[PDB]
Amino acid sequence: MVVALGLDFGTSGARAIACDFDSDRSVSVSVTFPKTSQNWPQVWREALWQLLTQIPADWRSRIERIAIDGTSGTVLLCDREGQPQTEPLLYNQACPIDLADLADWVPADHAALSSTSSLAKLWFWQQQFGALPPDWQILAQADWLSLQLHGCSQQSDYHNALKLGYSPDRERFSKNLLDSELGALLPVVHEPGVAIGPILPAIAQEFGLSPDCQICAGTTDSIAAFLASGAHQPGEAVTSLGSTIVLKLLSQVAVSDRLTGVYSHKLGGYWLTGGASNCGGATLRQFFPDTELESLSCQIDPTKKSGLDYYPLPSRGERFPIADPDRLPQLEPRPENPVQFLQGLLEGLTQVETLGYQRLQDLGATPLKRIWTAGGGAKNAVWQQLRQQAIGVPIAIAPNTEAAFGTARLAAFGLAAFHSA
Ligand SMILES: O=C(CO)[C@H](O)[C@H](O)CO
Ligand SMILES: O=C(CO)[C@H](O)[C@H](O)CO
Repeated sequence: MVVALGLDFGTSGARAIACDFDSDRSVSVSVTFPKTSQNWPQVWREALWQLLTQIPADWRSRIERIAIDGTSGTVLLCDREGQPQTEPLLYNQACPIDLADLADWVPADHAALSSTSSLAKLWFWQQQFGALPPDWQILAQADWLSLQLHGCSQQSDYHNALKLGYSPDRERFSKNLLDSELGALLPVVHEPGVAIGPILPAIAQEFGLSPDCQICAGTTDSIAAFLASGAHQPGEAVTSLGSTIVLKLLSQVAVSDRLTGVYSHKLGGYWLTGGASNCGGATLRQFFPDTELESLSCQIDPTKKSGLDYYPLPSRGERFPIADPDRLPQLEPRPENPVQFLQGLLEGLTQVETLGYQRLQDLGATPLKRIWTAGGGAKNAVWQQLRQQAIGVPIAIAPNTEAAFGTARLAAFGLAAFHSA
């Protein structure tokens, strides 16, 4: 019944989606980020006000809850007032630090043990600033942007906080990390979806929002994209068939594998696990454009195996399901008819998804029940036939894939659906 606002801040831009879930009606507005900037916080915040502005007044007067998802790993170093004291470290930027320095702050093989993690970037900043002031704070993109709305400093969610060192399984930072030099900069971690506080009165009156509107705890954009699908039962999974095949499986058990980068986000009483293969649509685009890809797909009969057996790597190295930094793209033997060649490629990608989900299950995750598909290859029915014959479960196109929609659902209902009974 709630009318909720989902704010999505991703890699290339930002999208706002407001939904009346009672009548199931929505409105969506967009803003495109520059290719690069000199003041990214300014870009993000201006994008925030711009998004709020593009939303109709009749909608804004009825928004009761707001949630924000941001890119994972994009952090900001700020004072007490939330003002950036240096350039933000982006999601894709790595830091040349020694992970052994973070050994006594998180358990072994923790997800925060990565050169691109928020914790590694915090330690990074600590190195060049020498001594970070105790009254300062580190804030993920979503954290900072929501801070622009509710004004409560040092507030984050246990999705963004995971790679900062948070342990969602025991729902805490280690006492070693809390009593460390970085502990004073750490945020208070809440569950994604819960109310942090009311919206700032000035902001509410300025943008014609209700002064009783609640600003909720945020999440990451990939998780929000998963939330867009609506899947909330263990064994349900979302497959993203984009440039790279990305699997996300909902399970009752947290599974992990550091060699393949597999970890688990907490999701209510459940866990969202998954992985990412280097194979994907990019390998297909190496041979055919999209139009030719379709033109050939319409001639493929998935019932009869091509006989070919490819591993559709586009380049050097494979992460998931099996880790091999020196594995070759096996796109041989390439045959006569490009139709059966494309069929072979599709069979390869199919095997990638299959081995992926089966491997996820083998690590202890809840057995697969069904697949919701997103990305460019989602509409490919032949590919879907190969997949749904190889996996063993029903496969359908995800009703919604927009991160902003999943974030709007996060604002409206939180993670309440992700519990036993
Ligand atoms: O750049 C992005 C990733 O898609 C943002 O989510 C933006 O909303 C674009 O739609
Ligand atoms: O948040 C991120 C973690 O790599 C990326 O920006 C990506 O957009 C995820 O969907």
